[PDB]
Amino acid sequence: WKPPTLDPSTPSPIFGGSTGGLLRKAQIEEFYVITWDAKKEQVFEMPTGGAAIMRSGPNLLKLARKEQCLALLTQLRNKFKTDGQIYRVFPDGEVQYLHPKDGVYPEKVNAGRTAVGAKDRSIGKNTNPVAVKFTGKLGTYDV
Amino acid sequence: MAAAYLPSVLVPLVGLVFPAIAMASLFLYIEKE
Amino acid sequence: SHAVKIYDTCIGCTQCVRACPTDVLEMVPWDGCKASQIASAPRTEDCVGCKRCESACPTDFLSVRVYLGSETTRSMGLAY
Amino acid sequence: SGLTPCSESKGFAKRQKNEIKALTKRLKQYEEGSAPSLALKATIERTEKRFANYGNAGLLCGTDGLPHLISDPGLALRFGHAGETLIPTVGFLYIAGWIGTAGRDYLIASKGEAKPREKEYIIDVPLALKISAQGAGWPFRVIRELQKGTLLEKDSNITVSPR
Amino acid sequence: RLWCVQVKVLRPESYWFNEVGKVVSVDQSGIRYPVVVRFPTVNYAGVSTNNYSLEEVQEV
Amino acid sequence: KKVKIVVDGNPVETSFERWAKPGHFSRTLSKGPSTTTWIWNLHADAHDFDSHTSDLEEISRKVFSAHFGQLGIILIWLSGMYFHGARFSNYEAWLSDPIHIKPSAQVVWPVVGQEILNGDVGGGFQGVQITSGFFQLWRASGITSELQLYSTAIGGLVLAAAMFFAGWFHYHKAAPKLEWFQNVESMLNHHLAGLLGLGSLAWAGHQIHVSLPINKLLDAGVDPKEIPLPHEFILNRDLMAQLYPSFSKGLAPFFTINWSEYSDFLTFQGGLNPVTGGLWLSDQAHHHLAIAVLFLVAGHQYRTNWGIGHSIKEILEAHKGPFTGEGHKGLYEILTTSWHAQLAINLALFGSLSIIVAHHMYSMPPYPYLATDYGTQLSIFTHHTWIGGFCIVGAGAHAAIFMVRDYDPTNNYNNLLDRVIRHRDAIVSHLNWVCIFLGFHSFGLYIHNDTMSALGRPQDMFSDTAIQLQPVFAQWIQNTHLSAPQFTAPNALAPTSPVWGGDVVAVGGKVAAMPITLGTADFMVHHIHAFTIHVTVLILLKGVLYARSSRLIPDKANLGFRFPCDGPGRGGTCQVSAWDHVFLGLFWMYNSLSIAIFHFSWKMQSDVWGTVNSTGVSHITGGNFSQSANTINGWLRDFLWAQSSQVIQSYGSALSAYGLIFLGAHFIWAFSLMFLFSGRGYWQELIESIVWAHNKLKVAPSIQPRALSITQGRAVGVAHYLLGGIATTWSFFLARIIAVG
Amino acid sequence: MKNFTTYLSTAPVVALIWFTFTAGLLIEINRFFPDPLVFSF
Amino acid sequence: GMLETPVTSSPLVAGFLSNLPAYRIGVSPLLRGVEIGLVHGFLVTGPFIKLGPLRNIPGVAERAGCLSGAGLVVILAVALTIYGASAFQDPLQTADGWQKFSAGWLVGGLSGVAWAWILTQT
Ligand SMILES: CC1=C(C/C=C(\C)CCC[C@H](C)CCC[C@H](C)CCCC(C)C)C(=O)c2ccccc2C1=O
Ligand code: SF4
Repeated sequence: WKPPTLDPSTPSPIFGGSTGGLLRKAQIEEFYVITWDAKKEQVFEMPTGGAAIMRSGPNLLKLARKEQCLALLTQLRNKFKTDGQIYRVFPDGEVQYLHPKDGVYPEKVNAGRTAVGAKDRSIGKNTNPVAVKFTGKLGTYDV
Repeated sequence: MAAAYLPSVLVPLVGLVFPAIAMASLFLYIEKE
Repeated sequence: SHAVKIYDTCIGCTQCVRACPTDVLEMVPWDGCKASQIASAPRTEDCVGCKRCESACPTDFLSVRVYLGSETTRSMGLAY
Repeated sequence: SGLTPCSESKGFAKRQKNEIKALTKRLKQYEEGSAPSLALKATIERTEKRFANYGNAGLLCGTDGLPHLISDPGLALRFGHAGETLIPTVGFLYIAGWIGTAGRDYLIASKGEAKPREKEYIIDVPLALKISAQGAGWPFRVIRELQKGTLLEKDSNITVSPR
Repeated sequence: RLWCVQVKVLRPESYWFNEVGKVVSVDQSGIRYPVVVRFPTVNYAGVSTNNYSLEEVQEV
Repeated sequence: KKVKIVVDGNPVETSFERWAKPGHFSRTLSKGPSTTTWIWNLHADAHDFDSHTSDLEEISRKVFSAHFGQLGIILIWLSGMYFHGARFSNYEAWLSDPIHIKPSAQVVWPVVGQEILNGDVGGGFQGVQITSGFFQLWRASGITSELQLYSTAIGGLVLAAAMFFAGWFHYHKAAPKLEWFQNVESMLNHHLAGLLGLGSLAWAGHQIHVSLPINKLLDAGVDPKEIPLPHEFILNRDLMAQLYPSFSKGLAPFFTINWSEYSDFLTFQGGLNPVTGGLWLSDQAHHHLAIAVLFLVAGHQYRTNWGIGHSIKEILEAHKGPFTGEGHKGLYEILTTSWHAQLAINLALFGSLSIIVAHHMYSMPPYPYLATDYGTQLSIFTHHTWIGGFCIVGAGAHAAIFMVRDYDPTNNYNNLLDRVIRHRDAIVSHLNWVCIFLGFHSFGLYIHNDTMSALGRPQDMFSDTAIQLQPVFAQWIQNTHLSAPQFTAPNALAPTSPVWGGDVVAVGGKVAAMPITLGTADFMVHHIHAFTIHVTVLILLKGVLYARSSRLIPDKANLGFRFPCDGPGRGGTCQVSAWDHVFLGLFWMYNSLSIAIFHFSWKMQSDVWGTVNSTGVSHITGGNFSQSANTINGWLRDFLWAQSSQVIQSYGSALSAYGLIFLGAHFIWAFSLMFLFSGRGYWQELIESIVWAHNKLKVAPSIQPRALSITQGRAVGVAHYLLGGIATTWSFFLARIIAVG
Repeated sequence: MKNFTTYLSTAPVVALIWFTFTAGLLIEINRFFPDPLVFSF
Repeated sequence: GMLETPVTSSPLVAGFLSNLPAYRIGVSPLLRGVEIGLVHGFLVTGPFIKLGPLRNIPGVAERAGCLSGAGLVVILAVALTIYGASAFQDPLQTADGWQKFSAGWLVGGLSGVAWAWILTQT
């Protein structure tokens, strides 16, 4: 499996526009792009408010937050049974592929993933905050 | 009171001139990168 | 960014991963539980801190813990 | 406390006279034998009986002409004020122990059933009436359970938070 | 350790610390918390079961 | 296609089996409690029929039978009101002397000293003075004896039992199907022509044949026992023609279209009856006849079974324009499938109607001796204002519930609902700016006046004797309505109300109605009203528009209508739900309506109500509204501090219950702040310690004690806040206006 | 009749009956023995 | 994406906005500040003259109102100056451009205050 590339010529869903879309943060900080392949032309609910018509075939939607893209992807997976891909786009043009990160959805266990944030103890075995004073650590969970 | 002109100078200074300079300088300080 | 830690009481029920609205969590292979999988938090820079994962966790006490830390644009959930 | 008995207090008698005078002033606008006249006359009779009973009870009155209660069990016993606080204390403590013991017995009886939570919102009324009648003899059973050590759960069997 | 045997929970952060539950099953594949215990009361999440290690449960 | 009766026979067995199973209606709650949260959840979810089942037919049947139950309860309440008038009242004595006798229909039992509340209301009677206005309503209907009140009480209880029977019958025996409920064209035709139209016609018949001659004899000075009974006027036409000579001509002028012969009892006088201070009953009879004809015409608009008539779907789909996309398309499907959208519309209009009723009943008092009963006038204005505000907040709530639960984007593409959602940010931002501007330029005027008065500069104030803010538009409207009988309504003898101008209507030496002049203080308080209404609208509309999503939480519809938060993340998301917007809108509606009723009370006590002596009119507070209502200090001193003297010195009199309720309502309002200012984590930990104490003595309950949920904590806080504040104002108002009125 | 008596045994109905009995007992005691302030006869 | 309306996307609206000194095609930022300051500083003296604490004293009212307007202009010039030092750490959206804009605002505002005083005196 390889990470897909973003095609910026992908058509957008039929939408009349809304006041809930992108702002200055998209131009100067980052924005997000969700792409999916619709089986048929149908009406879906925008995460920013209102009803849009997704076109048959590939679709491309630009959204301000990753949470908006994942809410739309949850709607697409649960209601329309459609998979999707989420990218992060930077103002310099760099595109970072986000979801699903290794091609498998994160709820399904996949080989080649490494545990990060794992602690080899139960939560009641954390030390006392007096033990991490003047150490620079975030807290007893950081040691 | 002695030097009765002093409230007419110091009250505008402490009440208007000093807070304006203080907020301007603190705003420039908290916005500094 | 917020800190998300997974403790070894995790039973690999995948509920925290399904509850996450910003794709912070995933299941990796493991051997410490019957389901042979544990939750992991590789993308805590996208964690908003909603603690939906802790609401979804069935273990007592929680196996997934979210510690709110320094706030960024992503963690404050800002679209502007 | 420097108080005077209400039977010889001038403020007490003045208050009785003023209350009777106000009720009689209200009384003169109605004809005799009418319902408001009878109601006001009954109120006047109740006022007179109440002031007489408070004077006869040995209540102590302040400078305001109002009865003051004595709650120290020493001063109440050696000066005849035990009916103000001490005997009501004994009566309340008996009834409160009755209610608490009846509730405890009902909870303990419902603990042994197959659905212990069911009896807490759908009351076993015959069982509650039987347990409620048995709460009269609460001090004997409670003091025996205290001596036997069965009144208290052991500390090892009670959940606590980490310290 | 047996089946349907009363055990006392010794995990301090558990909701059922110092409380008695019934053993549902004990896993034999060497997992970290193999003892499955059913409790008559729910915790704050409405859950009635939890997994404990061998040292976290004492037979009563 | 065809409008017809369709029911299902015996759908639900009539049995007590589910009465013994609390929570039976809910899939989650039927399993029984584990914690104490189940106790509250059972009452909170009891009437959420759409949560119990997704079948619209079962929901509709439940709603229909619940409405029958509510009608039965209302009829029980009304029959009790008529019974207490018949049995425990001084209504006949008040009929003989309606000026010097205070109405009373509640008598307390003599026990624990509470018989002091049976005050000397007059008429050889002792009881609690009532402010509901039933006596004036009964006098206007022509009721002259306790026997007629007894008959209405018995007949009301029979109809109450018929309503409870119909609710049982139409749920357990013959429950109508879904297509019966969706006949909105037939429902509108029947409720306009048959309910409102025939109701107005029947009441016009009662007014003409009973209310007009009995009240004419009452105002002529005839003793009520010597007045003939209403059926004597029905049977003897000559007795009717003695008072109204057109009755000698019979029904011939009606059928020969000589309607002007009926001008003696079908009038257009306008104004008030000088004897009673109420509206002319002949005017009301003509009003109800005209309203009946208009509603009978209005009820023939919609097509049911005979081809002619309008289809509401066609009207909605035809009304679209260039700015509005698909227009009203899809609204018929919304309003025939969502009970919550219908409840939102109907609650908004019903609440607005209640407030309009309050204003029109004070300004044009329609009952004899209502206007000079200042307690009744203040009470009914305040009551109907509060009912209106609560219904409008409920309209916002159920609009939000529709948006969360019943909204479908597939059926709403580029229609009005979709386009409103698509510019919700513009709407909310513009409304926010309007609210900020209104708050500044209304409340800051008061702050400016308070600062100027406190700085010893009354010439720099906003007042009539200073910088003036004259409400010139309202003054022009008042002058136009005063001059209406001259040109724009020449057949009206008088203006609709004395409040527009003209003379003082006095009944028994007291002002019934008089001109209400508007100055700078009226301008300021009216813009305060505009500001508070706009903020309440902002909260409720923001809750409706962002109920499904926002930039903060994009999947808010999946969390539901009523949820506490989405966690401490994104900076903190407490109270994002539309329910919490209803929760805040309740406070703001309370603030708005409190200012409205304070404005009413002070303005009528200062400029309308009072005693008419030989020299002129001496008002209750002596015209101090125009002098001091332009400052916050003026309000706090001259209204709040001055007018609360009656409720704080009411002890030892019949009004002492108002002093007790004043104190207890302050307590209840303060008690609410512990729920509002705190959170359930503290209470759960405190409950853990208390549970430890109960576990030590083996008295820990099996139903595990939990602190209230976050939403329940908010609901309890706002409920106790509203109850405490409203009952504080209630006791203050009633004690003040009964003692000084 | 069993289901009806089970409904009457639910907590709010039992509370209504018990508090009606207790309130009535207190009311009738204060009616038969008006103004009791002290335990004196 | 972005909602467009006749208020936002008219030829007449875009024509009116383009002729404003903040949006004109080629104008130095000092001159844009000069026109903006002239227009604003002329306007602000009106409320100060007609509603100030000395509004009922003839002669002193206009002078006090114009001095108040000049003080407001000076305060807003300070606010513009400290805005530019923070926001910049289109020639208008630069540090030097905003410095020239602030200087032009101050000059134009004082000129507008003086012109309002002259007009009230004539
Ligand atoms: C005080 C408080 C509590 C504690 C209040 C609780 C737990 C409610 C207690 C209500 C009653 C009194 C509990 C017992 C109810 C029984 C049915 C009564 C039986 C007693 C007999 C006499 C009838 C909260 O839980 C809370 C939660 C969220 C925000 C604020 C608050 C808050 O302010
Ligand atoms: S404080 Fe309460 S309401 Fe706010 S985010 Fe935390 S849990 Fe939710």
